[PDB]
Amino acid sequence: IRSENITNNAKNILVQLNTSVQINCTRPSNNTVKSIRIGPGQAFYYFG
Amino acid sequence: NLWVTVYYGVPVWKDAETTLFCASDHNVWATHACVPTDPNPQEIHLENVTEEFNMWKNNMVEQMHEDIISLWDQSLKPCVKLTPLCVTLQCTNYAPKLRSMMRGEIKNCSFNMTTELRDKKQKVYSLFYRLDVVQINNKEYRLINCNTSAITQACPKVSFEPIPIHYCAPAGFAILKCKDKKFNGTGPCQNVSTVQCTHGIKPVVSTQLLLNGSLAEEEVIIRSENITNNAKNILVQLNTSVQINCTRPSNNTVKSIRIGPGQAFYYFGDVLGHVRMAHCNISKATWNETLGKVVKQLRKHFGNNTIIRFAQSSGGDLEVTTHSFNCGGEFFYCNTSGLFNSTWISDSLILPCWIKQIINMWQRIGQAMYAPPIQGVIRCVSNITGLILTRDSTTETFRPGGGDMRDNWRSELYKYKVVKIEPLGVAPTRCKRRTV
Amino acid sequence: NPQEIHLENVTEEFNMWKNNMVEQMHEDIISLWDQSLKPCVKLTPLCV
Amino acid sequence: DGFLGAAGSTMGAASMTLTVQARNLLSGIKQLQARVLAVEHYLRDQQLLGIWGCSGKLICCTNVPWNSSWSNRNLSEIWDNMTWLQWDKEISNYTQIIYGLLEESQNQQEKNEQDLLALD
Amino acid sequence: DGFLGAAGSTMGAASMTLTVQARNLLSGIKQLQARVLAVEHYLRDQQLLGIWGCSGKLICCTNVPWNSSWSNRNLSEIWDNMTWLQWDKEISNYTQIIYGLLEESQNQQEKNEQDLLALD
Amino acid sequence: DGFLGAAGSTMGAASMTLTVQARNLLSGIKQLQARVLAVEHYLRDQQLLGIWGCSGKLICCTNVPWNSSWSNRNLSEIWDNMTWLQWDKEISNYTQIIYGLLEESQNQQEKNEQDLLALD
Amino acid sequence: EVQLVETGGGLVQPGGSLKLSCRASGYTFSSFAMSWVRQAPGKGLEWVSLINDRGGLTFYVDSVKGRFTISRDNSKNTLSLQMHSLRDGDTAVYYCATGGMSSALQSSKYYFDFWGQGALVTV
Ligand SMILES: *[C@@H]1O[C@H](CO)[C@@H](O[C@@H]2O[C@H](CO)[C@@H](O[C@@H]3O[C@H](CO)[C@@H](O)[C@H](O[C@H]4O[C@H](CO)[C@@H](O)[C@H](O)[C@@H]4O)[C@@H]3O)[C@H](O)[C@H]2NC(C)=O)[C@H](O)[C@H]1NC(C)=O
Ligand SMILES: *[C@@H]1O[C@H](CO)[C@@H](O[C@@H]2O[C@H](CO)[C@@H](O)[C@H](O)[C@H]2NC(C)=O)[C@H](O)[C@H]1NC(C)=O
Ligand SMILES: *[C@@H]1O[C@H](CO)[C@@H](O)[C@H](O)[C@H]1NC(C)=O
Ligand SMILES: *[C@@H]1O[C@H](CO)[C@@H](O)[C@H](O)[C@H]1NC(C)=O
Ligand SMILES: *[C@@H]1O[C@H](CO)[C@@H](O)[C@H](O)[C@H]1NC(C)=O
Ligand SMILES: *[C@@H]1O[C@H](CO)[C@@H](O)[C@H](O)[C@H]1NC(C)=O
Ligand SMILES: *[C@@H]1O[C@H](CO)[C@@H](O)[C@H](O)[C@H]1NC(C)=O
Ligand SMILES: *[C@@H]1O[C@H](CO)[C@@H](O)[C@H](O)[C@H]1NC(C)=O
Ligand SMILES: *[C@@H]1O[C@H](CO)[C@@H](O)[C@H](O)[C@H]1NC(C)=O
Ligand SMILES: *[C@@H]1O[C@H](CO)[C@@H](O)[C@H](O)[C@H]1NC(C)=O
Ligand SMILES: *[C@@H]1O[C@H](CO)[C@@H](O)[C@H](O)[C@H]1NC(C)=O
Ligand SMILES: *[C@@H]1O[C@H](CO)[C@@H](O)[C@H](O)[C@H]1NC(C)=O
Ligand SMILES: *[C@@H]1O[C@H](CO)[C@@H](O)[C@H](O)[C@H]1NC(C)=O
Ligand SMILES: *[C@@H]1O[C@H](CO)[C@@H](O)[C@H](O)[C@H]1NC(C)=O
Ligand SMILES: *[C@@H]1O[C@H](CO)[C@@H](O)[C@H](O)[C@H]1NC(C)=O
Ligand SMILES: *[C@@H]1O[C@H](CO)[C@@H](O)[C@H](O)[C@H]1NC(C)=O
Ligand SMILES: *[C@@H]1O[C@H](CO)[C@@H](O)[C@H](O)[C@H]1NC(C)=O
Ligand SMILES: *[C@@H]1O[C@H](CO)[C@@H](O)[C@H](O)[C@H]1NC(C)=O
Ligand SMILES: *[C@@H]1O[C@H](CO)[C@@H](O)[C@H](O)[C@H]1NC(C)=O
Ligand SMILES: *[C@@H]1O[C@H](CO)[C@@H](O)[C@H](O)[C@H]1NC(C)=O
Ligand SMILES: *[C@@H]1O[C@H](CO)[C@@H](O)[C@H](O)[C@H]1NC(C)=O
Ligand SMILES: *[C@@H]1O[C@H](CO)[C@@H](O)[C@H](O)[C@H]1NC(C)=O
Ligand SMILES: *[C@@H]1O[C@H](CO)[C@@H](O)[C@H](O)[C@H]1NC(C)=O
Ligand SMILES: *[C@@H]1O[C@H](CO)[C@@H](O)[C@H](O)[C@H]1NC(C)=O
Ligand SMILES: *[C@@H]1O[C@H](CO)[C@@H](O)[C@H](O)[C@H]1NC(C)=O
Ligand SMILES: *[C@@H]1O[C@H](CO)[C@@H](O)[C@H](O)[C@H]1NC(C)=O
Ligand SMILES: *[C@@H]1O[C@H](CO)[C@@H](O)[C@H](O)[C@H]1NC(C)=O
Ligand SMILES: *[C@@H]1O[C@H](CO)[C@@H](O)[C@H](O)[C@H]1NC(C)=O
Ligand SMILES: *[C@@H]1O[C@H](CO)[C@@H](O)[C@H](O)[C@H]1NC(C)=O
Ligand SMILES: *[C@@H]1O[C@H](CO)[C@@H](O)[C@H](O)[C@H]1NC(C)=O
Repeated sequence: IRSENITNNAKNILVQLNTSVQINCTRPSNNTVKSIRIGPGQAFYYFG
Repeated sequence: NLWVTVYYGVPVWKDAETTLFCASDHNVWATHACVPTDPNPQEIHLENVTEEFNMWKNNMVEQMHEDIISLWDQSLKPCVKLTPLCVTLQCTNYAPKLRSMMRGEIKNCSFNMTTELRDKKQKVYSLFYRLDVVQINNKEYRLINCNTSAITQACPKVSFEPIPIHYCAPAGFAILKCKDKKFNGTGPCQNVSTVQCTHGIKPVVSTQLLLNGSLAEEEVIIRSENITNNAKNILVQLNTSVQINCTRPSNNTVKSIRIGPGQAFYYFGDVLGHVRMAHCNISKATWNETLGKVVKQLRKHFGNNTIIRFAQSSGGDLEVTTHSFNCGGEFFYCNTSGLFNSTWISDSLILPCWIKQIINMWQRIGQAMYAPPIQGVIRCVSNITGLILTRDSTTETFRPGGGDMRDNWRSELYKYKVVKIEPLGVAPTRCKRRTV
Repeated sequence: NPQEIHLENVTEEFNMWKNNMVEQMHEDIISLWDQSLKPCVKLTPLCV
Repeated sequence: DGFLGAAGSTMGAASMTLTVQARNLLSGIKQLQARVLAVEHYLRDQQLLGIWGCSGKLICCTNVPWNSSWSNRNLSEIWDNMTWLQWDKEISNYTQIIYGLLEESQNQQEKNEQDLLALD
Repeated sequence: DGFLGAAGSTMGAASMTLTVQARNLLSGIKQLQARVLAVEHYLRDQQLLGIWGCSGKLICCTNVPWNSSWSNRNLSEIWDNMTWLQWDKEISNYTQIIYGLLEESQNQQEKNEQDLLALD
Repeated sequence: DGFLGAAGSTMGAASMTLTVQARNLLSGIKQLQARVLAVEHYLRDQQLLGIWGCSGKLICCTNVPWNSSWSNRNLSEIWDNMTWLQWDKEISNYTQIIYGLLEESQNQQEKNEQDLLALD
Repeated sequence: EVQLVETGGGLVQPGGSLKLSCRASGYTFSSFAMSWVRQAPGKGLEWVSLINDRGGLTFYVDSVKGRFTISRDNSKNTLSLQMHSLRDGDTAVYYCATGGMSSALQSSKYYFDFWGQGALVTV
């Protein structure tokens, strides 16, 4: 546990773990991507 | 018996790649941050030195290439971006009556464009060449660049005439010049000399036929990275020049409008007199003799019992299929089919040309440039000093090929090599340091 | 506390009309002015 | 002759032009970087000559004996029948060995000089 | 050991590695400025050694006596029981005094050498 | 006095302040270029002193005789009744001649020293 | 092939001077060190002076250090010894010879490779 000042509540405390915790995020949607041109040499990609 | 003795200032060098300096004697090629040249440059002949050269690995070509691209963009950046020009145009043919080869090439287009004030619009009539205008489907058209990128207008005050650029080594480096007559681009040179700077090289931009370059010392020199490999280009340096004369024989008017505060658009106006086709005249006898010399030198690599045939370039973009050059501010695209049409077995030629205003140089995508029209009749007389050939069996077939600009600059830089000086070394000497 | 060292028995010739410091100061002022006012608001839709 | 004029000359003759090449060793961001690197190279060579105990000299004799394995040519053969380019190629593989020995020799010399000076 | 390996060693032992640190002293606009400043620092140190009459030497004896007020430790105590970091802190306040004396000493030496050379 | 304080003093008196000006010789792209050029100038002067056989010295005696055509003033007249600015103007046209002679003198000295060292 | 011929004066009185010059041919003069050796009429040989190949660096035997000057001109292929004072003990046959030194980049000599015929200097 590392801090510039433990007493001073305005400082953040950085806690370095000795073991890792595995975290698994998913975005379980088969999202389609479409695109259009918006000007010469420019195109916009959007969620379909 | 012998002791190690240290020497500093030893005339020894190694191959190196470094940054080079400019030297020179408003032009698009005139760099303000580029030092004046030495009025009396030095050249020191190196006796009994046989340096090995290899023009295909010469880093000076890439450096010159980058310098040309950067200078081009720096020079054309502070001009006018014609974003409100990418509009729908209503176009008809400029001359319905004309039955000449230039029929339908020039179109009379109408569009709204913009005015100084945001709240107003005007009606602009202008002429465009067919090559710059693509049909949408009095018909509706758009400019060819609208499907790729925004186009920047070149400043009318900027000239495109090539200015010779001299390259100079930074301190600690030297440039070695081959000077060996009939040197083919690789291998040892027997007449190597050291120079501080190169001679001036004009940044002439062309394809297939190399204009306003250097001539071979004694005979046509054919240089290639690999003759056997058909994927490599062949650079042929002529020993005599062929004079080529292009004209744009139309007294073209130039008009301009303002398009915003501090911005104006220049466009091709009325054509006075008759509408005529741009073209080059090349003498037939001179070309025939030059081509025969090229054939003889090719036979030296292919055999005395082979057949050498020249043919037209294969289909592709206009920028690579045909000859292309800057003449008086206009960008000409020609044909060359009448130059490379012959089978070789052991008074003037006229080449048609088209002029295009929407320019996409250096094979870049999305870097379109709008070349302003140049008022009046344009004539250019140039020297053809070298050719680019590609090779497609008893009969070998050759085509102009080209299109990669580094091949033109290599054709001038092949004689130079950059080396780094390594002045420190040791040798046996019968000399002991005084002891303590 | 900048230093100034008087030079005794020295008669230097000056010419204010050839003083390169004026051009240097001029360029510095122009460059600073443009750098300072560049990242602001371009009133292109005001020209109506 | 001028700069590198002696490049094709024998090792002996070229030693009389050491000052010419030396003068030509020192003589937009990429160009400034190139000048800075040229300065660093020059200083690295000067520092190396300093470490060996040569400092401001173009010809510097040392106390390191020739190994004879580095090159076994005759003294006259090397100085009269070879150029410096050929010599540099001939002993390229031993350059770092020689440099290491030169550094060690100077270190011992400096200590001996200091101890010689310490005698009252 | 290598670069700074002797940092924790006694002052005596570390004098045998002076060349290692020296070699490591010389070895996008902000990076170019950093290289330029490193070059200027190096040259300032070399100029200072030049002024003192040392030039291309790593160990240089002088004619300036030790004041005894700067440090009153025994010679063996300093060289055998201290590191260079401790020594640098111990005499930090006298660094400029010593440098001034060294400059003056060399100036007198140069004049005396010139006058000695002037004798026919 | 400080930097350039002796500029109006006689040539003799100003020789005692050579270290002061020397210290002040070394002491956004255009500013970086200016610093790089200042470094190159300094190194060119140091290289030139090296070639002449002076190296880290502010006063360096040589073996080149005075021609008497360059200046025919008395020795005391030059050192007691002139400033360095006046002297520099007085012999400006002979500067390169003198420099050339100095280079040649050192080259001969180096060869003679090498041959003297070669004697067993 | 290789030749060295001494030319000089004859009888000199004490307190005078005499210049003796050796002319060389058959070899590159500038490539070799030169020296003078003398033989008194009833004695053996002794070394007198040595000059290197360039001519800028010279050495003498102590007995003549303040009296004799040795010089050479490599364009004239000439070695000259200018002697002063010339005491009775200086009567001898003087010889010029090639060898005695080598300029660091040459193999060692430390011997006198080629001798002339000699000339007799009488005080
Ligand atoms: C190969 O080299 C030849 C030269 O050996 C070169 O031909 C030259 O081209 C330039 C540009 O096309 C010519 O210069 C023009 O000459 C006409 C003469 O009527 C002038 O009117 C032109 O002036 C216009 O441009 C000026 C700006 O520079 C304007 O201020 C002016 O008002 C005009 O708008 C211009 O000076 C030159 O005369 C020819 N030379 C010859 C001998 O014909 C050829 O183009 C080079 N080839 C390549 C591919 O670069
Ligand atoms: C250059 O001119 C040649 C003719 O000399 C063109 O080649 C012909 O093109 C047509 C198509 O338009 C083909 O049907 C012919 O077979 C081609 N050959 C001949 C001999 O006519 C060539 O296409 C022209 N270049 C460009 C870019 O159009
Ligand atoms: C870290 O350790 C030091 C030990 O001297 C201590 O003084 C300091 O307070 C500690 N800090 C924290 C955040 O634990
Ligand atoms: C730490 O924070 C407390 C907050 O009250 C403060 O009193 C103390 O002085 C701080 N210590 C330091 C070392 O800043
Ligand atoms: C998403 O849909 C495509 C449709 O071609 C399919 O090939 C792909 O496997 C689908 N992925 C998932 C995670 O359902
Ligand atoms: C210009 O804008 C007007 C707007 O009313 C339109 O009617 C006209 O057709 C436009 N011109 C062209 C050539 O499209
Ligand atoms: C539009 O650009 C694409 C390349 O992005 C090209 O393939 C297409 O042919 C262009 N359209 C026309 C009409 O040429
Ligand atoms: C080298 O080129 C020069 C011309 O500059 C010529 O006189 C000389 O004969 C050439 N030497 C060789 C070996 O080709
Ligand atoms: C073209 O070649 C001729 C010689 O035939 C020469 O006099 C002329 O200067 C050359 N022109 C250019 C631009 O190189
Ligand atoms: C060019 O080469 C041909 C080869 O036959 C030769 O006859 C002609 O004289 C050469 N021209 C020059 C200028 O060397
Ligand atoms: C160029 O000449 C060299 C001579 O060694 C030869 O090996 C090489 O194949 C030649 N290249 C061409 C393209 O003629
Ligand atoms: C040249 O190209 C041929 C193509 O078949 C290849 O076999 C050969 O190895 C190439 N030579 C070199 C030197 O790359
Ligand atoms: C083009 O027209 C203008 C009209 O003023 C005339 O002065 C000029 O001479 C004409 N040029 C040609 C080549 O007809
Ligand atoms: C284009 O057509 C219109 C039709 O009214 C005509 O007025 C105009 O002059 C034409 N453009 C040119 C350049 O003649
Ligand atoms: C090109 O123009 C020149 C006059 O400048 C003329 O002598 C030459 O014959 C012309 N070339 C052709 C192929 O007509
Ligand atoms: C000219 O071209 C013809 C082919 O049309 C060819 O037979 C003749 O040999 C050529 N002349 C020369 C001198 O090359
Ligand atoms: C063609 O014949 C000539 C003899 O006239 C000969 O020197 C040359 O090498 C031959 N070329 C080939 C490719 O065999
Ligand atoms: C090429 O030559 C043929 C005759 O073999 C001729 O019919 C043709 O018109 C020439 N030109 C082109 C471009 O093919
Ligand atoms: C080149 O080599 C020859 C060999 O005979 C020699 O005579 C000549 O002096 C040398 N020239 C140089 C090294 O400049
Ligand atoms: C020569 O080098 C070898 C290593 O390659 C070494 O063992 C030998 O001792 C060296 N000779 C001398 C005299 O140092
Ligand atoms: C080197 O010297 C030896 C004598 O030690 C001799 O036998 C040999 O031939 C010489 N070699 C050369 C190239 O001079
Ligand atoms: C250096 O070592 C390499 C090892 O492959 C060898 O090929 C080369 O000939 C060596 N060079 C010398 C000068 O010993
Ligand atoms: C560290 O200090 C100990 C003290 O006993 C000493 O023996 C050891 O050699 C030192 N190691 C260093 C300076 O690396
Ligand atoms: C030691 O320093 C003091 C000033 O702190 C000075 O007065 C004294 O003279 C110095 N001792 C010697 C021997 O110079
Ligand atoms: C220093 O030397 C003195 C004798 O002059 C001695 O009394 C003292 O103990 C020594 N101190 C140390 C740390 O060696
Ligand atoms: C340097 O002077 C300061 C004055 O406050 C003092 O605190 C410090 O201990 C001194 N250091 C030494 C090494 O004398
Ligand atoms: C200025 O010149 C006068 C001449 O009388 C001299 O006395 C004085 O010391 C000089 N001052 C300087 C050089 O600072
Ligand atoms: C003095 O200079 C002249 C040339 O201006 C020169 O001829 C003369 O020999 C020089 N005097 C001496 C002693 O070198
Ligand atoms: C210079 O010395 C000469 C004597 O050699 C003397 O006559 C002359 O007056 C002196 N000039 C000066 C300015 O001292
Ligand atoms: C240098 O030479 C120029 C030649 O015009 C002359 O005017 C000037 O006075 C000379 N200066 C000196 C110090 O000789």
